[PDB]
Amino acid sequence: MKAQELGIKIGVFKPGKRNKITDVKGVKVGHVTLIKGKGKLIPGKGPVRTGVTAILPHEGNIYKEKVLAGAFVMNGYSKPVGLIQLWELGTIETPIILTNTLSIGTAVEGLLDYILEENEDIGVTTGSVNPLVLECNDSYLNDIRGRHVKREHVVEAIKRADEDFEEGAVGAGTGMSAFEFKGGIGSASRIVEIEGKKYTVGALVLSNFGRREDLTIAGVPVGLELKNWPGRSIIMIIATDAPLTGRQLNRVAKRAIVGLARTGGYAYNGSGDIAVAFSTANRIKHYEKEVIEIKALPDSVISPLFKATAEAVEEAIINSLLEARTMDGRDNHVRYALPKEELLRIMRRYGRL
Amino acid sequence: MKAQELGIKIGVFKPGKRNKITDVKGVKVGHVTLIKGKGKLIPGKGPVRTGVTAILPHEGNIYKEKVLAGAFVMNGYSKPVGLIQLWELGTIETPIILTNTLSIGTAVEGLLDYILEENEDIGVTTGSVNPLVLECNDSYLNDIRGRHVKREHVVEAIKRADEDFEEGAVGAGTGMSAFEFKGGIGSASRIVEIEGKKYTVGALVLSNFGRREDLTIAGVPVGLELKNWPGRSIIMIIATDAPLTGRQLNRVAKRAIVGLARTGGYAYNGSGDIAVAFSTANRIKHYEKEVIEIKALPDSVISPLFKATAEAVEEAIINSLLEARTMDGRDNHVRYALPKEELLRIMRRYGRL
Amino acid sequence: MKAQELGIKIGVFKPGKRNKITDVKGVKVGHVTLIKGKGKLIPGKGPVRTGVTAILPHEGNIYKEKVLAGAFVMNGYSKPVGLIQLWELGTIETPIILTNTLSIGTAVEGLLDYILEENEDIGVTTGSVNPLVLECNDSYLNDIRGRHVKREHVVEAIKRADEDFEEGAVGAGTGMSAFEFKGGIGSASRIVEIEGKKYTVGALVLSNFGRREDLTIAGVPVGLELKNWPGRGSIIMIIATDAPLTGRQLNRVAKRAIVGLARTGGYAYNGSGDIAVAFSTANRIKHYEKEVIEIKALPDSVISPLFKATAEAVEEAIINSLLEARTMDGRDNHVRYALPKEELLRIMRRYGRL
Amino acid sequence: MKAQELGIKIGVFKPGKRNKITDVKGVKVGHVTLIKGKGKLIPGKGPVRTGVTAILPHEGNIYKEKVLAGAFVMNGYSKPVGLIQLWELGTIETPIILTNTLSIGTAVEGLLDYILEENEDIGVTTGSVNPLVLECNDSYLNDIRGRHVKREHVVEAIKRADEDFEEGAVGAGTGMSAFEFKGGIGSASRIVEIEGKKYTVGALVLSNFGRREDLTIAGVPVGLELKNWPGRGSIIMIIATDAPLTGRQLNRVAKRAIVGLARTGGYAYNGSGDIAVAFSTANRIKHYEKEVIEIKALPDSVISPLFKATAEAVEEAIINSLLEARTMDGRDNHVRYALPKEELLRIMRRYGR
Ligand SMILES: [Cl-]
Ligand SMILES: [Cl-]
Ligand SMILES: [Cl-]
Ligand SMILES: [Cl-]
Repeated sequence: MKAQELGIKIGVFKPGKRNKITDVKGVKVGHVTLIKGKGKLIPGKGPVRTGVTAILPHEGNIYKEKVLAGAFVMNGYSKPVGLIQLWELGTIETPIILTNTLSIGTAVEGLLDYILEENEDIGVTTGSVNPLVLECNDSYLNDIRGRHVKREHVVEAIKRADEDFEEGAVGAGTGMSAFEFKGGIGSASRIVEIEGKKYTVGALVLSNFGRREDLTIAGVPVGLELKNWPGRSIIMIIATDAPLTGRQLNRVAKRAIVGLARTGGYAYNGSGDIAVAFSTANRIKHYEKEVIEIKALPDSVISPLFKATAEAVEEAIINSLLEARTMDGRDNHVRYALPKEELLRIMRRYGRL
Repeated sequence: MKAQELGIKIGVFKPGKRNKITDVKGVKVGHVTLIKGKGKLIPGKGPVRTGVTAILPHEGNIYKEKVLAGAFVMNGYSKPVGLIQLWELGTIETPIILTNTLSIGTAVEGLLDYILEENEDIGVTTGSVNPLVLECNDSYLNDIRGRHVKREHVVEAIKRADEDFEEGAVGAGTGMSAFEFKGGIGSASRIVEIEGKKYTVGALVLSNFGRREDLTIAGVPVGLELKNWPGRSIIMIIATDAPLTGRQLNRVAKRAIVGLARTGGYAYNGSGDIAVAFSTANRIKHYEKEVIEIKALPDSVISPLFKATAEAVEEAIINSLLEARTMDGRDNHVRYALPKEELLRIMRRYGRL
Repeated sequence: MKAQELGIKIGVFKPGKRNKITDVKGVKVGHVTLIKGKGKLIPGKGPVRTGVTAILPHEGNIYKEKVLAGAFVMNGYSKPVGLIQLWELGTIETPIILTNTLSIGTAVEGLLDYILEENEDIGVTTGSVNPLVLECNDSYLNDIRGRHVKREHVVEAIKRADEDFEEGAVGAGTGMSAFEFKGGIGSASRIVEIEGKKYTVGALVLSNFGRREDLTIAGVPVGLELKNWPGRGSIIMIIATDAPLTGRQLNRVAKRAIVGLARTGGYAYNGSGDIAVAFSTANRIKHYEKEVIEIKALPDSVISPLFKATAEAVEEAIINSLLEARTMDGRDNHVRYALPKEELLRIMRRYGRL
Repeated sequence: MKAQELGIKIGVFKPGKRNKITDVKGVKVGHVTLIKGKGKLIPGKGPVRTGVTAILPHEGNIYKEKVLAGAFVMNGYSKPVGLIQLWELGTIETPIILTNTLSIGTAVEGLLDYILEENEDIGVTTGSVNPLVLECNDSYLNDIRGRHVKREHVVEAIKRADEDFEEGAVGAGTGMSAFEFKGGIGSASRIVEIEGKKYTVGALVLSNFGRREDLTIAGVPVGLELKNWPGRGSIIMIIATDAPLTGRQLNRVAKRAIVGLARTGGYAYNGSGDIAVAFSTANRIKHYEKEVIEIKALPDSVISPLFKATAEAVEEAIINSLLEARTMDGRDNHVRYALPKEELLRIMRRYGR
């Protein structure tokens, strides 16, 4: 299942009750999984191995009630939508959508179907809207040229978002590959106490990176040890309830790369590594016109959040592997789930259980 | 009718043959205009006042033969698609599409339709593709909530790209507003001689910014003079044949803001001002594995290009006004074309012309 | 003097009482001018035409009580000191120092002299300090290789800082050139009302850029009209405001300064170090703060007036740097003449603008 | 000794002959170590524990013959000089100097003493010069307030620059602390073959970060294993390579340096000044060049090996800075022990290493 149930300890901070990004009160996650067909690749028909994942900053109208946010592009061989305004205004005003590289257009169409329905004032009595869509390429297993994600799928994922969500090869992670093993959706969280108050840092990742040899789990070179085992980009979403300004949240997003690096993420040329981070502490009203007060921790005290963020991403990445199920896709390509029995053998070998 | 016609001098460099971005050998522009209905607004129905404009770096295959590119975001209240990879790899691998803010999704779909058709390897034997889509909000005259742009329109605009192209309220500029006058597409070019060699700098703009009183034409406060005339963001595309690296083209893109400002562009909070610059000098092969030789001017001699960029952008913005025609739209809104007759009296009144 | 007293109107917002960056209550400016020698250049000796200019965000301890700040590099052919931390932490914790390109090291030394004197805990019980120094190249008139600026000059400039301050060829502006006329220090301010509240936007510029023919004053190509005026042969913009704004917002404000620059004929040529630094006096950040703080800040949807006021203050500030500059000779008998004001009135009149 | 020879294997790429940044031919490194006094801290007097370290891109005039370069700021709690021009022009035109935070002004004076002496035209017939200076805070062991570094020390460090240089507590690393052990200069190199051609990637670090328990060596939690080990109580990474690359590409390589940092337990806490500077010796840019030049550059699609190698070089270099450091006492009788070699080899073996 997850790292802890296998005796694998990542970091020093304790996890949240769910040990998921939803440990941040109000955060919701929904999926729509699309699996169909088997065999030779039939460009435009299948096999289909993809889906949609939605992340909701909170339970209400994200456009009317925005949240401060930040983001960092470790390597831009990615096709994200909406980061420019996010950086300019420091806010997120729509649910966060994740899907495959060739379905971002479709995703935007679906995300808008949802947004416009919730806000009929957009484009008439008020301004436009900044849909936020990020992705990963699931071409190894999925008929990506087919663009099998439908606009209704995006609305469905949003409406399905809940506190508890499945991990592994579901939603946007359905046909993803990592370390030449089955990748996908992974999640984890951490609790930290700063000047008396307890804050939560959650992480949800869409893993689809690394060569088999790069895999590093709790410092153990499992990847190298699994060199010839059969079967032969990443979006990191960070959420926290700690009060932070948009500038600070860009700092937070950078730290996600620390957890990425520790699992063997080298950010090769073609790996779209991007991190988005937001806080639920300050809600920005779309129509506000008077001076406001933004609650924020002084930078001198947020180091714990920086570390917890690295820890969260690192385990989240590992969890996407531990939760993934073996899978076959286009052209009979197969991606086996990281072999858990062999993994335990290796962890004990390097005395780390 | 353009600046020259009225006898208005902008800058000191001479224009190109056509005085259009297409003066840069190989560059082509195509439009698709959507006009329909009138009267009160009927969301999802009309009146319709929008379209699509496409800019092709060269007449070949853009994905297979990429061109170095740079870009600058003056104010990010914009929803551009594809800038992250552009900055990361310093290249543009698809035609450039412009349209309205709420149709970027559809634009992506339409662009992918064309791209996938031209490249069968994408998503099968090679990686994905980074569609480049920029936009401006035409809500004042257009039923933007209706998303009347269709994916076929994108493909059509591309197939229509030609050396010669219309300006004013066409393509993406169909329903645009500028200085509370009719805005839209505007273009211009300049020739510069650097160390014996002649280079061309072209600019195409999609004007949709400024208050009435902001308008500055060749230094004259035209906006203030016509403050009482009835009718009460911007994308700048820069092209050149001068050899430049991706870093240098980021610099070039910034210089376009010099021209924007001179016409009275202040980059208000809600104005999405973005500039993208590319060179036709170096062709980057998608499948290249051998060391290459990138041709580039030393930075100490490119100041003329920085200037020419500002000039073309400034005149292009003015041209979009001079080439626009009066038009009515949703809720009976109307944008008058800048009265050229009155303009002349004002110019002459300020010692100009 | 200033554009106002000449009838030259720039922008639509009204200026502050003094029409200087110090109209932002608490802000202070001090100068140290170095002029000596004449004739042939004797590298290391003179002629000397340089100086130092200090800008204090407020009147107390800037390190212990920081101000939120932002900045934008239009063209990085510049050697600024202190911007990386400004961007990372969003704050300014030292007075702002301007001087010539090759004196930045000396400026840092002097600035630290002042700072360590005022804070004995630095380097012992607390962290270090991020000195903020910016510059322009005055080589055309100054023996820049000689590094005539002395560390004490930096401390002096800081202790001379106050509300009233001279403009033109003084302090860091002493040996600068702009549009092939004498350049230097220029300043101006604008008042704006946002949601029933008055806010001031002030600007101080160190002009040292432009070709003679680029000069644009209130839309009039004053540069071309004065093509043949004798003397033929880089810029830092400091923005201050009392409006509450976060670091991110102050980076936005910094960018708007370029609009004003462009309007006077600034094209940011290859070798022109064009940089803008913006800060607010509305939110003071205590060095040792540990409790959650409340940052006062205007919603982005209502700050466009500040963007315009910024561009305005910068545009006039640049012109004032020319109007306030007095003719000056320098190394190798090089000379830059002050923009002829009576001539300027004539040109403005010919274009029906006065 | 260094890691490689101790038997500690980091990464999968082989190291250069010296396993130092100078394996990139032409690069040199010089130090000036200042050690004086002991006991209680007498501000401005001592004890002195600091110095200067100079890195030369090549053997000639760096100003007249510049090298292309890039840089990345992981966390800006640093006071670097020269990065703005580096990013704008993509070049380095002076030797690189490292010293303590409060000595940056002195380093500028010193570096300028050297440059102006070697370049008589600067400030007279040509432009100015961009001094490159970076730093770390050695206040725990050194009387930093005293600014004991003198301008002559800088000129000296530059002239002592050699292929063979000492590591550990020398030069700018003299008084540095890492993981609450002795820190300082560390270096390593990796050789990678790309398209039948071998390139070298070297790295020199100045370590001054991390809490005891953060220490990660070859994936082993040595930090936690030495939690209660005595002596309890930022980082600049310099990357060099002979691979041909543009400024943009070198900014990318600079970023990869953080991967190695993270893997040793670098979390970039709030007050940690973590910065990477990368340059190539492949292309020299003539100061007075006025004609179209040809930049030799490797296509991005084939540079991933350099990205991983950069990660490895930094990771091992950080470790070598610890292995080469010697125990030291300083101001206020503070002491920093060198990582216990025998105990470390013991801990490693205890984890199958
Ligand atoms: Cl913010
Ligand atoms: Cl490039
Ligand atoms: Cl902030
Ligand atoms: Cl370059």
